[PDB]
Amino acid sequence: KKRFEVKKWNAVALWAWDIVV
Amino acid sequence: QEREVPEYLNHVSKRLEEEGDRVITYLDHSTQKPLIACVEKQLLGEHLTAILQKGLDHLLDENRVPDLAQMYQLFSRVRGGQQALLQHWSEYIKTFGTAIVINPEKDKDMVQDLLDFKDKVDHVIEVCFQKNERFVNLMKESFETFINKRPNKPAELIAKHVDSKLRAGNKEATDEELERTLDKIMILFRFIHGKDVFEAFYKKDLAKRLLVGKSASVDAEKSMLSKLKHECGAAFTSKLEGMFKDMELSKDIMVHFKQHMQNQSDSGPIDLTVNILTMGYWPTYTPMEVHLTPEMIKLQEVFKAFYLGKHSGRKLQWQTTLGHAVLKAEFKEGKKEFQVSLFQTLVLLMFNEGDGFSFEEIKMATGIEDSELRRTLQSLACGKARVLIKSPKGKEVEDGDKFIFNGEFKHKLFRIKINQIQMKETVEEQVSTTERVFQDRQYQIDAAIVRIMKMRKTLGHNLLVSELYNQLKFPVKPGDLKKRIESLIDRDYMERDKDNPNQYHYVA
Repeated sequence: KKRFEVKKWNAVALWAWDIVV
Repeated sequence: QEREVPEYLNHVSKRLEEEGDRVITYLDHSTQKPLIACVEKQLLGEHLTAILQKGLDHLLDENRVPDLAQMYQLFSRVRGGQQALLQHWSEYIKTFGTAIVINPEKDKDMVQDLLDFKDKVDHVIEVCFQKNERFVNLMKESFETFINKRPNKPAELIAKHVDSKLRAGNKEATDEELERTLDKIMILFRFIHGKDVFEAFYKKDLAKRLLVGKSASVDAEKSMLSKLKHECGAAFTSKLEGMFKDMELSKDIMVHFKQHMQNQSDSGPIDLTVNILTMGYWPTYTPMEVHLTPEMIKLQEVFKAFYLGKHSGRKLQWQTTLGHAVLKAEFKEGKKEFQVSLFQTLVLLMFNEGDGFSFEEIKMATGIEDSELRRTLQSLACGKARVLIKSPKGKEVEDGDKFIFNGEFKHKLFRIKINQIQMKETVEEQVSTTERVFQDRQYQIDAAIVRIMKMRKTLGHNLLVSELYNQLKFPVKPGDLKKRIESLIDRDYMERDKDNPNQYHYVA
């Protein structure tokens, strides 16, 4: 369909704090 | 004074061996021992330095294990010659180790040479010194005295070489050697000091190893967690085990999401994958301003939706650039697949919608910062331009990149893995990953000195240095000692005792 057909997006990330300091 | 030191040593050897049989046949046993005492004084007595500094280190560098064992005999019999052996050869250890790390122009090869010198001195102990232990004492003392002097050239070069040994090749399939050379890593770099910079860099290394490519072995990393747990604090290997537990949490979320799309029956080609982590046990990551194709933003919102469940108390701060991804690539003369990085994946995403973009909206519609995007265009551009083609050629790059995506593309393989970037890093990336340890020792030494003065009120500075050196896994500079003295005075835990920095008190 496109010049790169999207087979895989993969990521690493962080889940973040939510409690007051 | 005529023959060489080894020649004279062999002469001494044979001439002492002559004097036995003189007694054995005809001369007297009770004067054998006076005879050898006198003769050994005549040959080896009073010549325990001019034989034993040069002709020691000369034949150690020449490493003639026969004559090294010969002199080990010929100076383990004698009056005290092994003391001269230990001192001259231990200074030889210090200097012949010191001929590695003090060289700032020769940092491409440091770790292998350190391994080599370690191996050589070990072999000289185990045969040329016949597993005597005084030599081992001088060895370890000399090594640590040496590497207390440069802490943060080695541990970083050592970390890079540890990661280099944690790579998955076709050449190595015996991790036993990598277990044994890993044992040499632990034992030998216990001589190497400044282990907090190695420790944080190993967080960076597991990040760069999981996040692109694959590790040398599962048991290799498990054995390293168990081994680096030793020789440091037991709160110094909490982050690493936290890494592998966070990886197991992300895999469990993966299983949960795949089961929750088992009844939705995915048959589409477009994939989303986020391995989520906590900031307590990992390298810290802050989002940088980058531009994402809006369907990825849709996937970000889907990621929010599946993110908000399962121990809510969770709130987005996402990363969408740090991974690597497999992609099929259209060209002429065949359709092969790329294993590429997100910095380059965005580049390739725009080279679907059109061919003909230029570095202005390549700067913009990616959004990518200059430091990342230059090195992004140092991969598959600045040379080997058959996918991307960049108008400056060579190492030098100017701001005028003009792109037209190429129809032509040739290679003999499928799964075209051209991805240096994320298994590489930049100079100021390393420098900044060091400064996140530099003024991170501040609270460490703050806690240590407040506990010291909460324990002992008076302590001179030349004893504070020693208690800190006892307590910590890195050597603390004299500058940082002034830094913590002044900041403790700023926060009222020190008073200068007797109106000089000779002594202190814990009064505020």
